[PDB]
Amino acid sequence: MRSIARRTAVGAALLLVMPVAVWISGWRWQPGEQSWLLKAAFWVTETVTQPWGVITHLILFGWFLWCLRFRIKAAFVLFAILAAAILVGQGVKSWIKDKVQEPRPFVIWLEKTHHIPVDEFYTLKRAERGNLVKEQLAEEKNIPQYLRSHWQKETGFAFPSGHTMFAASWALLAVGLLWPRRRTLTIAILLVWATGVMGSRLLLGMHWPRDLVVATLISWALVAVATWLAQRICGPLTPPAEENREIAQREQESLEHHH
Ligand SMILES: CCCCCCCCCCCCCC(=O)OC[C@H](COP(=O)(O)OCCN)OC(=O)CCCCCCCCCCCCC
Repeated sequence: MRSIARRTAVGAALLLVMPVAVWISGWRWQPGEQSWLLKAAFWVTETVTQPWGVITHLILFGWFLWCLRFRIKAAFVLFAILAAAILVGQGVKSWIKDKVQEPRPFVIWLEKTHHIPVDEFYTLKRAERGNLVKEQLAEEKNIPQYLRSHWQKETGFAFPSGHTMFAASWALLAVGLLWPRRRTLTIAILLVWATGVMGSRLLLGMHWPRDLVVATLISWALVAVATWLAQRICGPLTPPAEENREIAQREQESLEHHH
């Protein structure tokens, strides 16, 4: 298959490692973590959560346009196609709001502590059920207000990781499009970041590693499709000859600099 999508596949693999591992190790979320880690995880999570998350995406978008400038037309198309998918994804989202029942990790601990049997809990109206989680939270004094709210906002229904799809996609677009452009500092950061985000989902008890693997995989799918359209529509995203001699120039300019 194509060279651009070989690299996205390697990314998809790399991002699968952490969550597949943790899945295999059979680790489950318990409460009472060191609260610096909860907060640091919260911020990492927050770098994608919609209040502050718009900054990240704009800066990346911008930066990506900057890096992809020799194919700037191709890039705008590509980002349009993803802006579309986001809005499709928001159409898709609304349909799921009543379908999901699988609980988030923190819900399990929460029903243990309130001595509600697994049996009764799931023999409830989906709505009455998810409300009782919402009401049970605001009576718990155990957890700090910033997490309680997030748990309330998230609702302890294991909706697919929006946080991971976004973060992972960015990092897949990096290895995908920028690897030949020597954007080694970029790529690296986004991989670390994406995984930090995945890991932060686990630390808050928002998701199970299956979810992150699905989320990662959706991204691999989506990115590979979006890039293909942009390729078929607007021609290659791979650097042209003008781009290479500029790159190959900067290599030899750095070695010859010492002289
Ligand atoms: C030609 C059209 C192709 C058709 C493809 C249709 C795409 C459908 C794939 C999504 C289906 C997954 C189900 C789902 O629940 O998605 C909704 C997801 C949830 O978002 P939450 O509000 O829960 O999360 C808040 C924190 N972001 O919110 C989402 O964001 C889902 C979409 C994720 C895509 C983003 C990846 C690209 C990001 C790169 C930056 C964008 C730059 C503008």
